[PDB]
Amino acid sequence: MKTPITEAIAAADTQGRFLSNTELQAVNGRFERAAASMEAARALTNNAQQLIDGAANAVYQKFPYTTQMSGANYASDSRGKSKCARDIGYYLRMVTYCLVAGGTGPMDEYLIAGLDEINRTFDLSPSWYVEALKYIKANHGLSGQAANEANTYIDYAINALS
Amino acid sequence: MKTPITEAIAAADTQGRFLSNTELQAVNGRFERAAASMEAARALTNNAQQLIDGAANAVYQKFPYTTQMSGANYASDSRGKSKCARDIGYYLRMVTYCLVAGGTGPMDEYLIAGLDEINRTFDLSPSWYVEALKYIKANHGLSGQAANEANTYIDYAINALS
Amino acid sequence: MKTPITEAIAAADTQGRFLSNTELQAVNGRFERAAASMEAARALTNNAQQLIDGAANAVYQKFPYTTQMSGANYASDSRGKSKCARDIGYYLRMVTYCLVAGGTGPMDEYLIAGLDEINRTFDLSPSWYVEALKYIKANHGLSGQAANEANTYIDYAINALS
Amino acid sequence: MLDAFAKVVSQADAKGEFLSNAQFDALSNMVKDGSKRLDTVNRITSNASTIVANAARALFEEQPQLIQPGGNAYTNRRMAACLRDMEIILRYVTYATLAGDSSVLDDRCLNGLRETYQALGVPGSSVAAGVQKMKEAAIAIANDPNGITKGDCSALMSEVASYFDRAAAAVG
Amino acid sequence: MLDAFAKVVSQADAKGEFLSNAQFDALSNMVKDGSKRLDTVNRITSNASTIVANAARALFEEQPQLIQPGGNAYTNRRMAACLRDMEIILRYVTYATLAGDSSVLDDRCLNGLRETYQALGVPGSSVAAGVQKMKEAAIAIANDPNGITKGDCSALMSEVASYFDRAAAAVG
Amino acid sequence: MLDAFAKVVSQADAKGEFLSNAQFDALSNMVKDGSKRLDTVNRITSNASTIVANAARALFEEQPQLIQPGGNAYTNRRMAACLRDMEIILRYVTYATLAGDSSVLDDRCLNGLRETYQALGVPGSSVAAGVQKMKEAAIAIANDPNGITKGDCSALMSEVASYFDRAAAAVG
Ligand SMILES: *[C@H](C)[C@H]1/C(=C/c2[nH]c(/C=C3N=C(/C=C4\NC(=O)C(CC)=C4C)C(C)=C\3CCC(=O)O)c(CCC(=O)O)c2C)NC(=O)[C@@H]1C
Ligand SMILES: *[C@H](C)[C@H]1/C(=C/c2[nH]c(/C=C3N=C(/C=C4\NC(=O)C(CC)=C4C)C(C)=C\3CCC(=O)O)c(CCC(=O)O)c2C)NC(=O)[C@@H]1C
Ligand SMILES: *[C@H](C)[C@H]1/C(=C/c2[nH]c(/C=C3N=C(/C=C4\NC(=O)C(CC)=C4C)C(C)=C\3CCC(=O)O)c(CCC(=O)O)c2C)NC(=O)[C@@H]1C
Ligand SMILES: *[C@H](C)[C@H]1/C(=C/c2[nH]c(/C=C3N=C(/C=C4\NC(=O)C(CC)=C4C)C(C)=C\3CCC(=O)O)c(CCC(=O)O)c2C)NC(=O)[C@@H]1C
Ligand SMILES: *[C@H](C)[C@H]1/C(=C/c2[nH]c(/C=C3N=C(/C=C4\NC(=O)C(CC)=C4C)C(C)=C\3CCC(=O)O)c(CCC(=O)O)c2C)NC(=O)[C@@H]1C
Ligand SMILES: *[C@H](C)[C@H]1/C(=C/c2[nH]c(/C=C3N=C(/C=C4\NC(=O)C(CC)=C4C)C(C)=C\3CCC(=O)O)c(CCC(=O)O)c2C)NC(=O)[C@@H]1C
Ligand SMILES: *[C@H](C)[C@H]1/C(=C/c2[nH]c(/C=C3N=C(/C=C4\NC(=O)C(CC)=C4C)C(C)=C\3CCC(=O)O)c(CCC(=O)O)c2C)NC(=O)[C@@H]1C
Ligand SMILES: *[C@H](C)[C@H]1/C(=C/c2[nH]c(/C=C3N=C(/C=C4\NC(=O)C(CC)=C4C)C(C)=C\3CCC(=O)O)c(CCC(=O)O)c2C)NC(=O)[C@@H]1C
Ligand SMILES: *[C@H](C)[C@H]1/C(=C/c2[nH]c(/C=C3N=C(/C=C4\NC(=O)C(CC)=C4C)C(C)=C\3CCC(=O)O)c(CCC(=O)O)c2C)NC(=O)[C@@H]1C
Repeated sequence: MKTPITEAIAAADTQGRFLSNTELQAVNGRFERAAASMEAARALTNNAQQLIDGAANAVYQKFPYTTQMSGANYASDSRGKSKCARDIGYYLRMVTYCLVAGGTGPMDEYLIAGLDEINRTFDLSPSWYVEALKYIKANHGLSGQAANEANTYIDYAINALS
Repeated sequence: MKTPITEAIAAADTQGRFLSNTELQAVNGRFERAAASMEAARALTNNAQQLIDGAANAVYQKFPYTTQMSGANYASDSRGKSKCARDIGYYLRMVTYCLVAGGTGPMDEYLIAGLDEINRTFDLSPSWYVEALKYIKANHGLSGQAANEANTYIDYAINALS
Repeated sequence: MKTPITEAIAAADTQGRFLSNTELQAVNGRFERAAASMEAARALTNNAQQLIDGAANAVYQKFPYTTQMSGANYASDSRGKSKCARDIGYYLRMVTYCLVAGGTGPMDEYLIAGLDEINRTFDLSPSWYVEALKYIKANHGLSGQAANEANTYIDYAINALS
Repeated sequence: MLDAFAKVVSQADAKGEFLSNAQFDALSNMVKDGSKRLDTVNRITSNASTIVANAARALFEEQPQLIQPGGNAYTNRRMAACLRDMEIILRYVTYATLAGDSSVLDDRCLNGLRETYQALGVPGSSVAAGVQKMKEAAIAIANDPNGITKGDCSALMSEVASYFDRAAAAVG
Repeated sequence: MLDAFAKVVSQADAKGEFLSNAQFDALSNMVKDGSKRLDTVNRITSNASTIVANAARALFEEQPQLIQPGGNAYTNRRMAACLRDMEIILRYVTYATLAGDSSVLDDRCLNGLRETYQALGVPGSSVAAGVQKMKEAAIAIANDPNGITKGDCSALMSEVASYFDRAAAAVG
Repeated sequence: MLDAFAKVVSQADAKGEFLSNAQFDALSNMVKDGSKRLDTVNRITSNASTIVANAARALFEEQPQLIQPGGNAYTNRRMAACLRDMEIILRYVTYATLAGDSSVLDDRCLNGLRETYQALGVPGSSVAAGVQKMKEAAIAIANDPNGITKGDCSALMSEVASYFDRAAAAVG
């Protein structure tokens, strides 16, 4: 994936040169930031379940028709609610991963590429996931730079869906 | 090979997409026309031998030198007159083919690609074949739109040779 | 390799055509001078040892530091002396080759491609080889046109080195 | 690529022959049902999303391991690819259907594909199962009595099925 | 690509050597026939249209099946490709002839050709029959005594033969 | 390509899992030696010219056939290319060093190198000897206690050795 290290390497390798000091500087920037990144990733991981369930519910409350309307795309039955819970986990797992790589690479490769195509084809509204993300953000219970890291990736997802 | 169908398909495939109503219309145009196309093809096929014979004599009248002059490229001897009749039959077969296919594709693939280089290398006057083609046009006996279908393809050969 | 003949061929091959008068004219221009060209090469070849030894000294005289400073790139010792003579003989061989062949291709291919990168990497001074070349120029003792030939190639080395 | 007309022309030209009476009739036969064939393409065509989604959706119920984390349809990039392959095969079947000849479906789609799906890890068994579902759905839609001049299209619907089977076999 | 000069240069360089007395003789000796060499290329070249035409005409007579419908030189495309190929081989023959070395023949024309004809279905032996007819016409024109200071060109004509045969051998 | 972080992420995502305790530990440990890792890269990089040139000069002393006429490093184009190969390999060793994973060294430099060498007549074994000499030099420079906070880099020097050994092994 695009991680800050593989991007330094790709940039030196494109120009066929040894790593710049510019690049070494950058990778150390990622070493500094790494501490606020692992803090968030560990916490999101340990509260995964309550966060997924929490965000599901918030979406069912915001968009009540998703539990009431007929359709393979909706969460009116047990099959759809469980597709939805899974999809929300996915988003959370991807944020985890961004924090650990120190970039959007994982989310970009595993989820975002093809995202607009999938949502049109299976007729899922981006706005459901926006809401799940806003819930995760408002309820991770982190502060300082750990918060900043997590919210930057989550907002990234949210920009992806807008 | 270029038929109106293979064109609509290549059109659609180049934009990596399903056939349009534009294309399905086009193809219906070939279907509507087919009646007048097949008709002429039948008659040309039936009268092939008299048309060919007639065509070669049209050519010898217009170009008497072609029966008198020495050289492997003229029809002064049995061998040349047979090359000439063979060739004339090829042109007519190609008209046939065109009618059947719904466009020039067969004449284009089998006869026109390479035509200019053949006629130069072997010192065959394009004029000669134009006369033969004019005789066919004047002597096929078709009328209405069958005539028209035949004439379009004959005139298509004539233009290639001018 | 660029000889005037392979260049003639390449030109004509690149335009997909037979060789022209322009090109046969040329090649004759080469075939006539092959005369001088070949005797120059014989003269340089017969006196190669005395020209290499003489030239290496010329260089050691104009740049005495090169026999005194230590370091791999100098001729302070026996190894370095031997590299330097070797290199000078490479230059003389190449002029031999160019003469035989009717142009620079041998020299261009076997010596000039990469030359600058080698002199930087191994920290050899182009100046030194210019002196050796000028000594060969001045002490082949050819006159007139057998000289004119030999000298254009020496001067082509000097220009490569500038 | 060849349509039915061009195929007859191409073999006639290899023998030096004008078209025989039979050949003229055989060909005359195709233009007859041509209106039928146009309904089939148009109908398959204007329901192609449906047919692609509902065959994939059903594929993934029968083969859960495809959409499991690690499975070959997991990630939206692979999932869009998988949907894409399905749209494509549908596409080339509709082309073959307009042509009356599987030439285009063999040249531009099928020749090479099995080798590609192996080099890639694409489970080829499942694409085949995929195409089976498309085929039923598209024939059913094509061959639906409602909203059309009624008549018999079973030559076509058998022609269409052979193209599907043929995709299934090329990867299966 | 090597002319005869460059070829000797190239094989001395791999040996680290100034040219031996021999080598200087060989090359000077070749340069004798310089002017004749140029006559040979000039004559062959400036008859190339005829040489190609007569040889192909003569070939299609001896091997009718080539121009029968379904045969390989039938259709004007194929006939033009077939004439092109013979023009091309004759072209490389003149090239190698100017050069005193078959490298350019082998590198740019011949290396990989048999495999292309076998891929396409081009009767390679037919091609060689063609090349052989080109050969005799070419040399006859080359060695012809009219219009030129007389002398011995028998060496050249065997060299030119060798290049033609070399090309026949690469396909036949 | 992967770095050490992305490698963990990708095998987590194939299995569907959030990262584990064990896994966060490991990845947190790569951030411990980050500063040292940067020194290694910087020190090898800041001495690339020297390492390459000295290694190559040593290679040609042990194996003089490379530097005789006809030899593979003879003529300036080949010596340049030889030096360039030494540099590329080093370059790729420094990338894998910064990444914490051999993936880029294998994928973009080593995959199919041996095959290219065999086809070209580059003595693979001679390159592996060159690589061997760049290893000793690069590690000496990287692990020299002057001009740096004293500390243990034995793990990192072991890794860096491993990247060279891979390169030697893939050509030699
Ligand atoms: C939740 C907020 C709402 C909801 C969810 C829902 N989703 C699906 C089906 C799919 N969701 C995905 C998502 C992904 N696939 C991936 O691989 C990734 C990245 C790793 C993502 C984000 C996809 C591709 C599908 C379709 C394929 C599949 O079944 O997995 C459904 C079922 C849709 C159907 O037509 O079968 C549902 C219900 N729906 C709601 O109403 C909730 C509010
Ligand atoms: C007839 C109008 C005049 C004429 C005929 C003549 N033609 C040739 C030889 C050739 N004719 C063709 C034509 C075709 N070959 C193809 O494949 C096609 C399309 C399918 C065509 C139209 C070709 C290629 C040749 C040369 C090769 C061959 O022999 O088949 C000749 C003999 C030429 C020769 O030099 O041998 C002649 C005499 N000449 C007249 O005087 C008529 C008025
Ligand atoms: C002599 C004028 C001065 C001198 C020479 C010197 N040269 C080297 C080393 C090299 N010389 C070459 C040159 C070439 N290699 C080729 O293949 C060609 C074209 C055919 C040329 C012209 C090269 C490549 C090298 C380096 C590789 C090798 O050893 O062959 C040295 C030794 C340098 C070293 O670092 O070992 C020396 C000393 N030096 C002087 O001081 C003389 C005045
Ligand atoms: C869906 C039912 C199944 C599935 C499919 C799948 N395919 C790929 C990869 C490719 N698909 C093709 C095939 C074609 N490309 C064309 O242009 C044509 C002819 C017009 C066809 C038929 C190709 C070439 C590729 C590779 C390039 C690409 O990805 O675009 C993938 C992705 C694999 C990956 O690693 O990215 C997938 C997922 N997957 C399943 O599991 C289903 C059974
Ligand atoms: C076959 C699967 C089913 C079926 C077909 C059927 N269609 C017709 C007649 C027509 N179909 C069309 C449609 C088109 N013509 C076009 O030009 C285009 C594209 C622009 C299309 C899609 C038309 C115009 C007709 C003619 C007029 C009419 O309203 O019928 C028939 C009648 C026979 C014939 O071939 O003409 C039939 C049988 N009917 C079924 O019940 C099958 C299940
Ligand atoms: C003529 C005596 C015979 C004949 C020839 C024939 N050749 C082709 C096709 C090709 N021949 C070549 C050869 C070359 N192209 C080059 O660029 C070079 C080197 C400069 C050569 C020597 C190639 C590559 C092709 C394929 C590409 C092309 O067609 O231009 C054909 C055509 C095959 C077809 O199916 O179209 C033919 C007919 N065939 C005979 O019957 C004669 C004995
Ligand atoms: C050999 C197959 C036949 C032959 C050749 C021959 N030619 C000459 C002499 C000359 N030929 C040329 C030719 C050229 N020089 C050029 O610059 C070019 C391209 C522009 C050509 C075509 C020239 C200029 C001469 C010299 C003057 C003259 O008219 O003679 C000879 C004479 C001996 C020699 O080697 O020079 C010969 C033998 N003559 C035959 O009898 C063969 C059939
Ligand atoms: C030096 C110690 C030895 C040596 C090397 C040598 N290599 C080549 C040519 C090539 N080597 C490569 C390698 C790479 N190219 C890349 O881009 C990469 C990764 C990005 C690698 C690893 C390639 C591709 C070539 C061939 C193409 C080219 O030259 O660029 C040569 C030149 C061979 C020639 O015939 O000119 C040489 C000399 N030679 C020795 O003797 C040493 C043992
Ligand atoms: C290991 C091979 C050798 C060694 C290294 C070592 N270095 C440090 C400390 C630091 N190294 C750096 C270097 C950088 N940080 C950057 O951002 C950049 C790119 C511009 C570089 C090159 C820094 C900033 C430090 C910290 C400050 C300092 O000067 O110490 C250590 C200390 C441990 C740590 O994790 O920091 C060590 C051990 N020591 C040896 O003896 C080996 C030979």
